[PDB]
Amino acid sequence: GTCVAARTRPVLSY
Amino acid sequence: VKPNYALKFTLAGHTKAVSSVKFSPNGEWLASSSADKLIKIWGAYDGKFEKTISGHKLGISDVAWSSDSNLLVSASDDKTLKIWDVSSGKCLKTLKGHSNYVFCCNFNPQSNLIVSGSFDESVRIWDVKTGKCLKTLPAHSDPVSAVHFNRDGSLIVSSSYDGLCRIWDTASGQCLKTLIDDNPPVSFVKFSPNGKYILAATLDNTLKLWDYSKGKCLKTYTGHKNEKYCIFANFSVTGGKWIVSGSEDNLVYIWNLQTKEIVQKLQGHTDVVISTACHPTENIIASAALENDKTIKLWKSDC
Repeated sequence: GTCVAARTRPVLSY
Repeated sequence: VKPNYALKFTLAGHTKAVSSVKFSPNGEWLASSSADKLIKIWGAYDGKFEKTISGHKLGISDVAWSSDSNLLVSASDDKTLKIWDVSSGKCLKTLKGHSNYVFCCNFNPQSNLIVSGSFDESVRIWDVKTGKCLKTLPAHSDPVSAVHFNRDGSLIVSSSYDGLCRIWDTASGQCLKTLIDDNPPVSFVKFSPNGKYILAATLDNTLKLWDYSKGKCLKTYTGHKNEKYCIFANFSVTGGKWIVSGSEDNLVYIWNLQTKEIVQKLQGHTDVVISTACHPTENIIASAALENDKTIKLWKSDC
């Protein structure tokens, strides 16, 4: 669960 | 007239999506960061793996070199930045103060300062020696996607999903300019090497070259896909004058800076090319991709 980085996730615009 | 970039090496090692790749200013090394919480160091010319640097508690979104090629700074979802001694692998300082993910970072040319941008919507300026936050700028009203110093360190440019690029006086922290076009989220920005432009990416599949003094758009570059990720873009100036960027269709795009024509599309990655970097002295591009690929590629051209 710790292997997360904001740049590697898509923008959430809705 | 056109470059002939061809794939020379593929660098495999990260176990999660790569976030950022950067060449050391002296041209010897490539640093990569990843959602796997690791920084890896590779030979810039042969792609040979050198070492792994670890310490962050969550994954890393960006990494950046000091001007002497000795230090790195990294930006993490754990709300901190870390300053690293690359030669020892040691964390020298942990920069605390941001209240949300740290997304982007850079040293100034003197490399006594670090600038950072965060999901907390602020830009922070840090002292490298002490690790202290010198200034917190109320920079934007949405996540800060990129921060970069100009050639003499006197200015900082920041970008945000609020649709703005802003130019900041480093010494005073005053906002000197807000750039407004005819307001899509701005996903990346940086000064040109000669200091007279900024290059800005927006999540409407567009890159824009701005005269930030006049506050006027000079060139635009299109044909690539960019609506979801903060993809790095670059000036390539070692041979011909190109704009280089990753894309969400898994290709590296290269444009003629002056004419805005696409001159090359580099195929090889199997997922979004989140990061590209241009080597300081040689016609070499490093590219890196997201979770379904996780490899880094070195491409070389004769111009």
